[PDB]
Amino acid sequence: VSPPPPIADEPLTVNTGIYLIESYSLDDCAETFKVNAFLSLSWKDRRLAFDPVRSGVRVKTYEPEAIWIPEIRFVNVENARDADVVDISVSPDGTVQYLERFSARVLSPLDFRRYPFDSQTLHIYLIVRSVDTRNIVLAVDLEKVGKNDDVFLTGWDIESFTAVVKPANFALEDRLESKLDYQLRISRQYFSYIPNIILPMLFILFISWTAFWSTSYEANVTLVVSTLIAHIAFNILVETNCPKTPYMTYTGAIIFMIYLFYFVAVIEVTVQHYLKVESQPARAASITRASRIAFPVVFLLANIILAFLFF
Amino acid sequence: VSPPPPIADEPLTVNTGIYLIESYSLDDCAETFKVNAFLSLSWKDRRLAFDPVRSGVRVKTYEPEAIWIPEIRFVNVENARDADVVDISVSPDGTVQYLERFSARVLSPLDFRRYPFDSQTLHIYLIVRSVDTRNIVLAVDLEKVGKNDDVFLTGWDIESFTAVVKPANFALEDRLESKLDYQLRISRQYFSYIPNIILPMLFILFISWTAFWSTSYEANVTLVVSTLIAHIAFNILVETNCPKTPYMTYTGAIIFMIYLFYFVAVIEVTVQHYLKVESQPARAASITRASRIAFPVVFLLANIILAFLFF
Amino acid sequence: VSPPPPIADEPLTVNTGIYLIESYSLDDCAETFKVNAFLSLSWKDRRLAFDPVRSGVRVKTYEPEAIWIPEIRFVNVENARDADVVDISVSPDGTVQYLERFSARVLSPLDFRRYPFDSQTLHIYLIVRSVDTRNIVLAVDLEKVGKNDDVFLTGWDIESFTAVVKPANFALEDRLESKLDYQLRISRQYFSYIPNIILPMLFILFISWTAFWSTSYEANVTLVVSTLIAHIAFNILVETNCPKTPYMTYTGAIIFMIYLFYFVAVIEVTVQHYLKVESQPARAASITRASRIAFPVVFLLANIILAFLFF
Amino acid sequence: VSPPPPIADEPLTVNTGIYLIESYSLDDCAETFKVNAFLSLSWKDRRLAFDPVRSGVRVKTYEPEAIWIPEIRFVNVENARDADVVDISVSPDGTVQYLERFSARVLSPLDFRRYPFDSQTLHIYLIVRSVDTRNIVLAVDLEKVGKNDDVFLTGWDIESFTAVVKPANFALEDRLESKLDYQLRISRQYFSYIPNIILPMLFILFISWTAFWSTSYEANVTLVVSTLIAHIAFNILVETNCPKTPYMTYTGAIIFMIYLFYFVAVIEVTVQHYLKVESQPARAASITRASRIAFPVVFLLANIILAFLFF
Amino acid sequence: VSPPPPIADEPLTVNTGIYLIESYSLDDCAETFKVNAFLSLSWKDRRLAFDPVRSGVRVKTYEPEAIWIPEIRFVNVENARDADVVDISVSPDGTVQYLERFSARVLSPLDFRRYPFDSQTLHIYLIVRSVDTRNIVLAVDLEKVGKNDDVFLTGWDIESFTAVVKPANFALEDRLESKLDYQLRISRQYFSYIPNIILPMLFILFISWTAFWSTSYEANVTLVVSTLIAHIAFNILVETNCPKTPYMTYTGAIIFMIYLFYFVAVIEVTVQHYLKVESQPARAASITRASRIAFPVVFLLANIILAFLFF
Ligand SMILES: CCC[C@@H](C)C1(CC)C(=O)NC(=S)NC1=O
Ligand SMILES: CCCCCCCCCCCC
Ligand SMILES: [Cl-]
Ligand SMILES: [Cl-]
Ligand SMILES: [Cl-]
Ligand SMILES: [Cl-]
Ligand SMILES: [Cl-]
Repeated sequence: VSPPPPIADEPLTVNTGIYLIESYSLDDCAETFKVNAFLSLSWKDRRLAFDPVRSGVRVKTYEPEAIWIPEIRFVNVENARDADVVDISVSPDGTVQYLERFSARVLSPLDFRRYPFDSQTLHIYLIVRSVDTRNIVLAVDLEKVGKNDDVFLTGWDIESFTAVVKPANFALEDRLESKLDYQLRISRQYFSYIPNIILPMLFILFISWTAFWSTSYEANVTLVVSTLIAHIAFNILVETNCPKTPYMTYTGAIIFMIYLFYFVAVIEVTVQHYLKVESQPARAASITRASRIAFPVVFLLANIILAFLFF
Repeated sequence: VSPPPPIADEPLTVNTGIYLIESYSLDDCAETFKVNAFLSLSWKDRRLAFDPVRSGVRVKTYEPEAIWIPEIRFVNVENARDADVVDISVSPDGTVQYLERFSARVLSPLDFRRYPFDSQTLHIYLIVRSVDTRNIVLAVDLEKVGKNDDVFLTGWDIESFTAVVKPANFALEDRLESKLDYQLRISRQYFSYIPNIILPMLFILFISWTAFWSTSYEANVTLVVSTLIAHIAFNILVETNCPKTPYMTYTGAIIFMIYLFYFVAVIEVTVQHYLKVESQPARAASITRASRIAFPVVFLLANIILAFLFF
Repeated sequence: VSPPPPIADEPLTVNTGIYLIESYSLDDCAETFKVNAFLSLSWKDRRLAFDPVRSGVRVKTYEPEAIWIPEIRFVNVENARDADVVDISVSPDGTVQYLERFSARVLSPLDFRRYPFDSQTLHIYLIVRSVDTRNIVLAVDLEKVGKNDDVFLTGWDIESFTAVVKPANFALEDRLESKLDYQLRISRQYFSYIPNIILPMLFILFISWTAFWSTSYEANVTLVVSTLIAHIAFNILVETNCPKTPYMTYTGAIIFMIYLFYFVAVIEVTVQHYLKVESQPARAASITRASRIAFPVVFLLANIILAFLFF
Repeated sequence: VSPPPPIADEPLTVNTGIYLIESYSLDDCAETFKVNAFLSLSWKDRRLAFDPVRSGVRVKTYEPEAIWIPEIRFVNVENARDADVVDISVSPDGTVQYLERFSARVLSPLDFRRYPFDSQTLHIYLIVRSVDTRNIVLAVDLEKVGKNDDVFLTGWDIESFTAVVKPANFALEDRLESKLDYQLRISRQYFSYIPNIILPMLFILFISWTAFWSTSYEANVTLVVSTLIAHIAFNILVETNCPKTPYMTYTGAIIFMIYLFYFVAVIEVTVQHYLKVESQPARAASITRASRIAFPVVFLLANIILAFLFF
Repeated sequence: VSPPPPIADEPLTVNTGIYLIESYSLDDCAETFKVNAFLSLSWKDRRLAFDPVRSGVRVKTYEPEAIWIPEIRFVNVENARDADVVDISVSPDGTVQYLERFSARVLSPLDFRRYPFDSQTLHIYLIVRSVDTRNIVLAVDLEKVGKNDDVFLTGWDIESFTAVVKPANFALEDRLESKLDYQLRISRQYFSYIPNIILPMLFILFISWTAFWSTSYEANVTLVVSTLIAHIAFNILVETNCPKTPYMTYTGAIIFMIYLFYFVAVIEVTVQHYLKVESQPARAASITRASRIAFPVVFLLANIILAFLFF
């Protein structure tokens, strides 16, 4: 139980691969996702080499304790992987074929700027710290990287499970460290978003705009203010349950603009009344009449500006 | 501790059986359910065979470490099953009778399209990866598949516990994998749904429709808008608190239609007043009178269309 | 480590016992209660017999690994018991005296039909699967059953901790299984219930009835509708946090009836106004005057009907 | 190994103590608190006694496996303590000095009757079950009982960590049990309660009382009812998140009283209008004028009665 | 497995270092943060020293069980560290180079007085208890104290990861303790705070101030009270979810002042009406006109006072 010696002065290349079995619990708030997968490792340890003629066997099976296995760890895991060795197979030349089944809650940041049209790239970082005896470098076996066809994330389109084939080798505390990036690309499945979140919220803003075809200040205060309460209550109903993102989101910008529209509508309603009370019903009625077109138009344009601005 | 050798080139047939002891924690949000059950495994290892005359014993009991046991794993489990071996029995011919008790949170998707009248089929996938020495294939022992009569899920009718007898054998990473599906069929209990969710939500809506027997715009704005707030508060009140399904549900469609009805009712109330203010009380009163029948009728039909459309 | 042999063809009687140390985490939603307790087990393994003269000890203490212990398991536990062996003592005859401190989240259904006046019987099921060598049957040593006086459940009166002395012996997967029932009887502590839940909700409904001493439709719409919003907001404030029980509860029936009363009150208010607007202030005022008595009376009787109906 | 033998017929006295290192996660709802602390155990085992002259060492260090250690357990812990042995030191006379570092979630009831001015006594119960060979009794070593100066609980003043020096020795299942009570006294930091909870809630109440300087029934219904909604919404905003305490709290009594005041205020507003409509504006105006003083006075007195009643 | 002996009467110096790999789950409510990092320990054990000539090896690798490793523990961790030894290397002189990978939820208080402009210093306390044989003192190896560049906390600026080089040596339960302070500095990066929390909350407040350009008491009651409900509902929407901080926060002071402004605005509205009803429309209109400037000015100044007062 010591690393295999180098033929020359070459480092030990370990052939990695992750095959996704199950993907679940994608926590948008915590920026985590639980994955249940296979981990395939391969390296050549000539100390384990055998003659298939003399041995009379094609490949020999070993116990993890019996042979030297590289210390492969994950970088962005919450709690260390629940490892279960499935099989260890040494071919006659000494090439070890290691396979384990694991499950891990992965920490991977998410960008909600383009939400709910957002797409995400989920990372799984593999790492190996080079020993005293020799240096270890990770490699990707593209045949052993993939995902089950049943692999799902509710509300997401699982685009691809790939791996940046070139490791990021670097020095950490006077030792070499070889890091591999495994990427899971997903795009949001948002059709229910329009009837469930946008349209209802829109009718609410629209009900406020009916105050442009009314002269009763009592009815108009009730119109714009009550729809504001209705809007806040509606947003309480839908609400994401995630702490505010430090950055400004697309949906967040629209919501901000909606609060601004309720404020401006109150200004109009207030002005309309003050002009009417200050015996200027020419200006009072003209503003109201303008707003009837101004509010829907400006809203429509301001959303076009934002949509363009974010996408 | 190596697989039993084949008589000829035949694969190892492992006879399974899952007997449900307890079923609990069905998370509609997470699409999981925890299950407490028995796992019965059986295979013939002639290396372990004996003469009952010479041995003087009926059946010999072994420790898991002592004999070769196939690596049976579950496909759709969150964290690897809490396994406890109950008994291992080897009959004189070498037939191993393995039984373990386990508990695992099983990831199984749910279809809420027909909610709350929905029925679900819960999957438990058994799998075995074929070794170098020989190929392993799973089989179902229908005598050892069942469930306790005490097995319950609050709010569900546990219909059946059945098993797809024919395994799905396939190749994965150059090795054969035999997969079995165990189905748990459940149907929802929607007794309380009508008085707890549907009826109060309908009363709130009907309160809005009373604005068709009134000419006071102040009282009418108050009627349709306040019921809208009441409706949103009532929906906050029900609190399913499951993130919106990406897809459109039956209940979700009705709710959408309800938001639309509140909007249209505001249009009517607004129009009624504008016609009355624009000295056309013939059209004003006629629309209000029409709506008195139009709103209940269109609602009734639109729900019939949906009910039919979803069921 | 094999069962003790029978003198004649008698089964092994494992005398049991459960002594509650702590009881906590009663989750009404999950139908679970966490219990921290002692487990007392006794059987005769004559293979362990000794002469105290030759031994020099009147009783010998053993490690769990050293001797044969029955495989006792709990039926309705979420995750396998957190077992800690306190003591194993053998008397000269070979009578084993086992004691273990365990803690487990027990799954036991709850009947909320009579809530908040409901009483519950929480179950803890002990089981043992009979082996090939000999059959095992469980018994209750009534002296080693009981509960600490400090044992509490906030908001419940812990009535008793008793055992169904006669085990339920049955056949499961061709083997005998002996099951014991441990019952924990509890009754709820309502009383905060009247000032915290009923009266404030009851006041809100009476505030709606003040619309029977008013003729202003604007003030009456505001009265009955605003109290409806107040009622929903109040129920959001109290709310149980449990998903709807599939069955109709007593409290749930009252709440349903309250929603119905808000609807009927809106009908009255609407009718009163329509009669007054259709120049029939004789009928308008008579209905309002009737309601003044009708609403409180019908409510009082309808609650009496329900109280009687549920209890 | 086996307990030390008694010199005469005396029981083994175990001197126990621990200094709180960290205290965190005080869950008011669950009546639990996580504590991270030291556990110091001491007893004399003359079998381990040595001559410091012959040995040439002052104190010998042992491994837990090597010597006999008493089975000390905690009575009120959720899941069994996370024990880590720091040091075992045996003095020449045979006095063992055991010290472990542990962390455990402790179940200890809380009395919210005087909330938010409440003070609490948190219990940690130590226990030891006496063996067959000899009886074990617990003692407190006051030098080894303490709490870190850094030990904090957010929103609590950590007063004293003391221990009831005299154990509660009792018989349980025919064996002696010695129990020590360690108490953690804390007082609540209620400063932010006045500006955050009591004053905004009261401003809301007073806004309702402005209806005593108004004659408009429409404006008065709006005043008292809308402030009621505002009050419920405000209470939803502040809300503790803890299930209802079965008993009546001080804050709970005030809140009850507030709901009663909103009801009575609606009675006044209703009466005032009915008298005014019944052409009796002498009585109408007199009641309103009375209330202007009656409501603030009765409130002030009723709170004095309660404050006195609870404290 | 006993501490190395001192050359003279010197204590054993253990050179420490913590390298942050991942930082996640910063719970503002619980005052915790999970950290995934490296722990580098170094000391000289001359009992392990060797001749590189005779041995033919530069550095020898040992198993944790084989050699003596100091009992290093963390002070402020929730649950015992998830330790995994990466490498143990002994140089010819006997200098041990220990490296492990750990993950732990660290309890570290937070000061929200200056929230959301607040900055925090996160502590990680290393400790070692001095043994009987010799005294142990901790040291910082500044070369082995860093953080990964990828290390992130969403909504925070990870400024630095430093260590107080001089340990805090003290006596605890008659033994010497050496404690090291590793402090992580983070400044809250909450850009989105103004458009997401402040701006909408202010629009809501200003809507109330429009009641200064109106004489309709019905419309004015509706203005100030409804905006107050809107404000509470808005605050329910943006709710932090953390229990009230015992102390007064900056944001909390502003919110308090906002509740006070809604109260004063109701006083004005009430007074304005009473003066108008008591035939004094000179004073009524003058106060309303004053308020138009008084309310915005006093608000602006009062916020300047607070901003200055807190920062
Ligand atoms: C004319 C008073 C209407 C009133 C009940 C009003 C709207 C101003 C409403 O409709 N809803 C709510 S939640 N608050 C209010 O004050
Ligand atoms: C008219 C004001 C409506 C108030 C709605 C409040 C909803 C709060 C829900 C909070 C759930 C925890
Ligand atoms: Cl890991
Ligand atoms: Cl599994
Ligand atoms: Cl169990
Ligand atoms: Cl314990
Ligand atoms: Cl630690």
